[PDB]
Order: sequence, then C-alpha cells, then structure tokens
Amino acid sequence: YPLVLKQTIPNLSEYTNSASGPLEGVIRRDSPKFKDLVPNYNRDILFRLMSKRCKEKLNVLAYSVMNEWPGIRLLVTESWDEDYHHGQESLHYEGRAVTIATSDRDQSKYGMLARLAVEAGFDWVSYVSRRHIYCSVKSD
Amino acid sequence: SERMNWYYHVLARRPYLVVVSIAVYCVACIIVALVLNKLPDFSDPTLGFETRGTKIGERLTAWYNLLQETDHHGALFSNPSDLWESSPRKEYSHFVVQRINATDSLFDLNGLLAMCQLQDQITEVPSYRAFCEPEMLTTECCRPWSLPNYAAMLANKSSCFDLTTEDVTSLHTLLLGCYEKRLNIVFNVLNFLTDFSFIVYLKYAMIFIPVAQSNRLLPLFHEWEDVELINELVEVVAMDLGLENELFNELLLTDVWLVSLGGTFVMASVWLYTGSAFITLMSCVAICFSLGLAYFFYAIVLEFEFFPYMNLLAVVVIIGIGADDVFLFLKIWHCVLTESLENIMALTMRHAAASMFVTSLTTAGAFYASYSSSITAIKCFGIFAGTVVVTNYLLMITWLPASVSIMERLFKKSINRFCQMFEECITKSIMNYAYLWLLIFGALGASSAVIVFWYPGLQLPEKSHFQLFVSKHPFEVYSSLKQQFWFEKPYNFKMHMHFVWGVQAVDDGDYTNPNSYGHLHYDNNFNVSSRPAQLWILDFCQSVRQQPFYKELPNCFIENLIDYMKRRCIPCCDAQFPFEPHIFEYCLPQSISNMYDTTFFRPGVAGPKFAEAFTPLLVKALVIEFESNVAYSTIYANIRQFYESVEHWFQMQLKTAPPELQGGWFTSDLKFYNVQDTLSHDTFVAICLAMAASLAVLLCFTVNILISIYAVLTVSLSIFNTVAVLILLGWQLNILESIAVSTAIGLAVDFSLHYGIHYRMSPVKERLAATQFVLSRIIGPTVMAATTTGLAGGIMMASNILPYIQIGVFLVVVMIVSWFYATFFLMSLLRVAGPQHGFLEL
Ligand SMILES: *[C@@H]1O[C@H](CO)[C@@H](O[C@@H]2O[C@H](CO)[C@@H](O)[C@H](O)[C@H]2NC(C)=O)[C@H](O)[C@H]1NC(C)=O
Ligand SMILES: *[C@@H]1O[C@H](CO)[C@@H](O)[C@H](O)[C@H]1NC(C)=O
Repeated sequence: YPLVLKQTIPNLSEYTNSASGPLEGVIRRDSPKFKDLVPNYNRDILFRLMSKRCKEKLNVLAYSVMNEWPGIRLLVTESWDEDYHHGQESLHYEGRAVTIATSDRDQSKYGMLARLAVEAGFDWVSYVSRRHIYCSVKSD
Repeated sequence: SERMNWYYHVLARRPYLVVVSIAVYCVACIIVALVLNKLPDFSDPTLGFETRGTKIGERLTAWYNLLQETDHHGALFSNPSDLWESSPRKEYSHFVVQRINATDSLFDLNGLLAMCQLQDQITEVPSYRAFCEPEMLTTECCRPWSLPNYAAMLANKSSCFDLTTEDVTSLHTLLLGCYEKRLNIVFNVLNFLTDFSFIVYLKYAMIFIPVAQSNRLLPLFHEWEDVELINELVEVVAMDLGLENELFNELLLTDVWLVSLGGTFVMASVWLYTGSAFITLMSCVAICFSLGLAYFFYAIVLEFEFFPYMNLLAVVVIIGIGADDVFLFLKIWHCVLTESLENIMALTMRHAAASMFVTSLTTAGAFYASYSSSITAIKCFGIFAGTVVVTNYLLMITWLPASVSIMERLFKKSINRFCQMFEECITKSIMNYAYLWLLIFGALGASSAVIVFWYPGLQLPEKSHFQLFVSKHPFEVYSSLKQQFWFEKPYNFKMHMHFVWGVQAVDDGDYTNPNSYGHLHYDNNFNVSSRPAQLWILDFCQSVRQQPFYKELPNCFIENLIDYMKRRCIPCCDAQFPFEPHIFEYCLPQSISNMYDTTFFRPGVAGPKFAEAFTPLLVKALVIEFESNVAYSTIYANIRQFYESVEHWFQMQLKTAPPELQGGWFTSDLKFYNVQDTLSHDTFVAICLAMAASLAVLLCFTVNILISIYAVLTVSLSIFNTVAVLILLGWQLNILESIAVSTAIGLAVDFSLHYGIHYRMSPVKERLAATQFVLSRIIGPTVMAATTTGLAGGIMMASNILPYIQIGVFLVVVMIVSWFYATFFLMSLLRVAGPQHGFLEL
C-alpha cells in the first residue's frame, strides 16, 4: 500500500507507451512547445512550470495529500528544467516529469505519498530515492 | 495461351531484365517499411487477448473506459460538492527452497548450517551489493530477517550459532503454543513465511531479501543463474521475481539465430539434390526477400503497427512449404531431358502449374481465413501469413525458371543406386502385400476417433497464468505453490456483480491494435427522476432482497435518500419516496454530499455519477451493487449458469420497468469465461472454413469424386490421430493450437492432391498401371518437402519455449503422419479401387 524504494509502476520501462511513454523533445523559451507549458500558481503547492497532464495529475493529487497529511502539503522539489541537470534526456525538460516530496521532507513518508499519487490518477511513479520520489505522465 | 506462349518465350529469352528490376522493387519496399515504419517490439505478450466486438466487449469496454472517465476529469464526479467550488512483504524478492537426502523436516540443524553456507553464498555477491540497499544510512547491507537470523536474534548470538539442539525444540513449542508471549511478531512474520504444511514437516525453505522487486536486477538474475546455491542438501527450487517479459525477448533473440540453422540444413539438402548450390542461394534469398516484402505489405502498405511476435512462427512455418516445388520441378526437368528450350520449359511448366498453385492456395487460404476470428493476434497471424505464402508462390513461379535457364547457359553414384533401390523395394512391399496396411490403418483411425471424442474430452484449463516456458521452470515451480500459503487469498472474494443504465454500451476501438477502444456514449432514454420509474427502482431493490444468490452504505441509494427526506426539517425534510423530479435532484445531491462527508464514507462504486448539467446538477447515469453466494474460480459452467439465470431474471424484471429504465446491463469477470466459450466457437468455425475451402478445390480439379472422398477420409483421420497425439502428451486448450489445427488442412492436402492428380493426369485408366506411372513420376519430392518441414519443426525442440517446441511437434507429427496415411492407405484404396474407363468423371 505504501510504495517502496526502487519500485516502478507499472513494472515496465517508464517509457512504455501506456505508462509514461518516450520523450517528445525539450522545451525552451524559443521552442513553440513552451507556448503550451503551464506554471502551477496553485498556492496549496510549493515552488511551477509543467505540463497540462502533469497539471491534471498534480491538482488531483494536491488535496488527497492533505487528506493524507495535515500540516504538511504538496511540495514540488523539481518541476521544469532548462539548465541541463536531468541528464541528456528528461521530461523535466518539457515540464512533464516531477521530482517530488512533501512540504516536511520526511523519507519513509513518501512510500504512502507515492501511493496516493496513483490514487489521484497519475500514470507513472517510483520511490526512486529516499531524498525524493519521481512521477511522470503520458504524452497529453 | 498465345500471349502466355509469348510469355513463356520471354522467360526463354531475357532474364536479367526481371532479375534486376525485381531485386530493385524488393529493396525498395524493403527499406521503405524498414525506415518509415519503426521496429515493433514486445514489452510483453499479454496483448490483444481481449475479444472486442463482442456483446461482452461492448460491456467491458464502456465499463472500463467510463471508469477511467469517472472523476479524475470530466464533470462526472463523486460528491456533488466536489463539483461545487522493518517488516517485509511480497514486494521484496524471494526464493523457494528445500532439502535435496534423508528427506526430513527442515526443522533440524543439519539443514540449518547447510543454510548458513547457502546464505553466506547468497548475499556474498557484489552485484547484489549493487541493489543491496544497505539501509540504516550506514552503508550496512540491510539485514535478512531470515531464519538462522531469527534464531541468533532471539538468541543473543550471531546466526548459524543458533544451537538448534534445544533452541529448535523450545521454538516449535512456541509455535504450537502459538496460534492467533508475543515477541514482536516473529511468530506471525514467519507465519507469512511458510504454509499450512507444518501443523510439522515443512517441505521447503524460503528467502526474503531487503531488496527491490523489478526488472532492474536482470544482471543479478544472470548472476544467480550462474550459481546453483544447492551445495549438498538443498535446492533453490522456485525464485519469484519480476523479470519475465525481458528474458522473453532475449530468448526469442537467441532462437532466431538458432533457426537460420535448420534453414542452412535444407539449403544443403537441396544443393546436393542437384549439386548446384547456386540455386540454393537463389532459394534462400528469395525466401528472406518474400519475407521483407510481405512485411512492407504489413507495416507500410495497409500501414499496420501491432506486430504480435507469435506471427514469428510463419517463419518456421513457411520454411517447410517453399522447398516442395523444388524437387517437383527438377524431376520433370531431368526426365523430359531423358525424352529449342522454350517449348520444353513451357511443357514442364504446364505440368507443374496445378501442383504448386493449389498447394500454396489451400495453405494461405487457411491462414487468411484465420481472420474471421474474434481475436487480435489471430487476424494478425493469418493476414501476415497469407501474404507471406502468396509471395513465395510468385517468387518461385517467375524468379526461378531463370534459375534453371541460367544454370544451364553456364553450359554419389551411390545415390542414384540408392533411390533406384528405394522406389524398387517400396513398389514391391506394395505389390505383394495388399490389405495389411489397409486394415491396420482403418483400425487405428477409428481408434483415435474414440480416443478424442467420447471419454477424454479436450477439457479446458482453469489456472490460467498462461504459462510460458517449459512447464518445469523455477518461475513455474512457483506457479503452483502460492495458495498453499497465507499471503495468497482474495473468505474468498465473492462474485460482486454490478448493474448500470444511463450510458450506452459499445466499443468503437480499432479492432487491430490493443490500444484503440474509442469513446463512450450515453444512454438517454433514462429519466433519472420519473416516479413510475422511481417506483420500479424500489420494487427492483425489493426484488433482489428475495434471492439466495442475492448475497448480503451506498447500496440502494433510495434508502439513505428517504432517510434524509423523512428526516424532518431544521424542503428535504419529513418526505416520502414518489415525488418531484426537480425538487428531487434539488434536495438529493445535498443528502448525497451529506452521506459522503459522513463517517460512512464507504469507498464504493454503485450509485450515482454527477454533472453540472447552486450551479445546476444532475446524474448522467448510475449503478447498483450486489454480492454473490459464489466467489472466485476459473471453472466454466458454474459461472456460466450463474450469469445465465441471473441475466435471465434481469430481463424478467427489465421489461417490467418503464422503458425509461431498460437502458442498463450487467457485469462480471466472465472475460476469462468469455474466452473459454468464444474461443472454441470461433475455432470450430474457422476449421470448417478452411475445410470447405480445400473441399471446393478438390472438386475443382480431380473431378471424379471417389478421389477426393478417399483423400478427405485419409486426412480426417490424420487430423484425429494427431490431435489425440497432442492428447497423449495431454494439452489444455489455448488459441495457438486452434490455429495450428486450422492450418493442418492446407498442410496435409497437398500430398494426397499431387497423387490424385498425377493419376487423373496419367494416360492410363487402370488401378495398377496408372498407379505405377504416378509412382515413378510423383514419389520423392513429396518426401523431400515433408522432410524439410520435419527438419525445421524437429529442430525447434530442444529449446526453451512452449510456442516454438510446441510448434515443431505440431509440424513433425502432422506432416509425417498424414504422409504415411495417404502414402499407403489411399495407396491401397486405389491400388484396388480406382475409377477406370471414364468412371465417375464430371
Ligand atoms: C423526468 O421528467 C420530469 C417530468 O416529466 C422532469 O421534470 C419536471 O421538469 C422540471 C425539472 O427540473 C421541473 O419543472 C419539475 O420538477 C417537473 N415539472 C413540473 C413539476 O411541472 C425531469 O427533469 C425529467 N428528468 C430527466 C433526467 O429527464
Ligand atoms: C537476548 O537474550 C535474552 C535472554 O535470554 C532474551 O530474552 C532475548 O529475547 C534475546 N534477544 C532477543 C532479540 O530476543
């Protein structure tokens, strides 16, 4: 019920066409794809730029979290990347991936957080570290 | 045939034009579907295993997709206000173990320090350190909550020092004294560990590891594939790990290379059949080219995407067919030589036409008509095939006579001795012994008849798991072990049926890829308010309370409603059941968000589903729960009758409702059952398809009828016995085998047909005489063709897979045995009973 470190949901390649899929290119301020990116001014969350599907899943997750945690809230540790920190490939480069943690930053918590992630309707998850979890979404 | 004669002549004339131009067309379409289309890959096989287009397809589809349509988006939403404004578990990998000398309860010490060894052998791996996850922030490899660890742990020693001699004893004492002191849980933990098989004489041991369960440990899968870990007393007997569909791919990758092998086998056989290994090159590359060609037909032309690997088998299928016209042809060549070039070619070709044409035609006819199935990979398979077949057909027809001409324009003894002797001794073994083989065969024929049909029917599987490998595999060792244990159970999840109204029910998914389902509609003869309909609601709810399979809080929502209603004021207060529609849906969602935010908060499904049409509300549609007197099983007829009578009464009430309310339907997990019915139905269907097909052809050519009769019977009993052969090795039913069956027809037919033809074609009208002609002039190439087929089949066998080795079986049996069948049985039949002197011709 609470996720576990290194778990991958589904137990596949995250790019499996139905889990998250393969990347479709980086987004930079010049690329017209940035025309469609959205920042999350959702003040129940802590930062913002990400995808409309990432938006969907983020906001359906946000308050199920608070139902999971009073006093602790949706903290976005890493939403969108343009300064080349997520390797030669990342959905952070197109505002779809999210490295994620609670507003309280407590390790053994995330296992259950990731759980409600899927319970919100996310497409791919992993307790990919104690420092953070990873979540991702299909091509819109 | 005039222009046809000119055409034969052009073949006589100007080869390299076509040679090169067709090479061109090939590489063209080849690289087109190569590059434009991507290389389809298989994360897993469990694909297209639905049956869309079924009534149940409508049902499951609207159901699933509506459900993925519920509340995560859309105005469809749960609460009408939500509109408005370190102990282990299966999730860690694990091993199944045992002791294999004295065969005793593992409760003893000998096996304990045997373990100590095995453990220090186990976690000793550095690649393990890779995924070790040394927890505690200590770089300390998080400890195994294991048995000698348990022991030295409630000891104050280090594991393996546990000093069983009395430790073991007092413990077992705790265990019987155990049943639900309570030191932390170790009791109940190691309850999870093993099975009911101790109250003694636990058969197995079992490992957990504080480690991840994924596809990520492949390297370590290998690295323990290297090491047995079974030193003296033991066996790591069933290792349960999620790395399956990966090995799947890799081993297909192994076996294709292994397959080019039997390819080269048949290549050599042919070359030596002529000592011209120029033509062997011609043939093999024609093969691979027709392959790529039909590919481009597949991915690029009708532009298809989903390439179920099972279609791979066409390869080890086609390999047996492409080699027959070969020896069919060479023989005519050598003979007519024994009796300019253009006309000689034209004749021998007038003489091969029927053979090659008809053969390929029946085969690809079966494969094609595979398409009438209710299934995905099936149509994939049949379509792919039919193309590949028809390719090789034209390939030889045209590519090849050039092979001949040019091999010429260029321009041991033991073996002719041998083949001479062969035909001779055979001819005699015939001419001398008349009904021996006949009666023997008829006996065994009706034998396999009773074999298959009466007593040992082809009973189906109910444990599905759709096993993959050798039924002996550690992964498959674990296939049986589960429910013996604790952490295994759904007490059983009783059949929880559900019913719906307010949506339509179809699936406009693209019937080919398993990722196309469409968009769900809405059934709107369905007034969510009208009293007469309301009152049928409530008599309906009444009606199930009366059933035994009625098996017994949002259920029958109306109750919480009228509670909130009759619940007096301080609009929605102190009210009865039949009443307004607008005031109704006006007070309802309030009572509903009420029951929601209450501590009831039943995580549930049956009931309403909302929309903003306060802002205006409504329900789009809504549903009802019920439990069953029955729970989970993979058996057939129990669930069958269950659904049957259930739905029956469903109607019995439905029609009673105001047609306002007959917009609904009924759910369960029959899909399994959906298969276990529709599979056989559609199978038999297609069987009869290809049957009637080959029937039409036989009546087309060998016009006299006795001929096709006797052939039909030969090959039907071949069918019977090959099937009951599968029986002698004792299969459960799956699609694969329905498929190979279907093909059997266009497979076996050709032998019998060549025979009946040559004889109908002979200039003689007597049993023995025309018979002997056809002998001399038909015999061998048949044998060579079935021979290549057996080569390919039988060589898939000492391999890893159900599919491939299964298939080699299918091949070898069917081909060889249908051969013997029409190769002596019918031989006798018309040894004595041929139509002579214009007898029974059309
Ligand atoms: C079902 O039928 C009823 C009546 O035929 C519909 O409702 C009435 O119409 C509106 C509804 O908001 C209101 O004026 C009253 O509640 C009813 N009319 C009166 C009292 O004159 C109702 O909307 C229909 N529901 C659906 C889903 O079609
Ligand atoms: C350590 O030894 C004491 C004394 O026998 C025992 O009570 C205790 O259970 C041992 N350790 C553990 C972890 O149980």
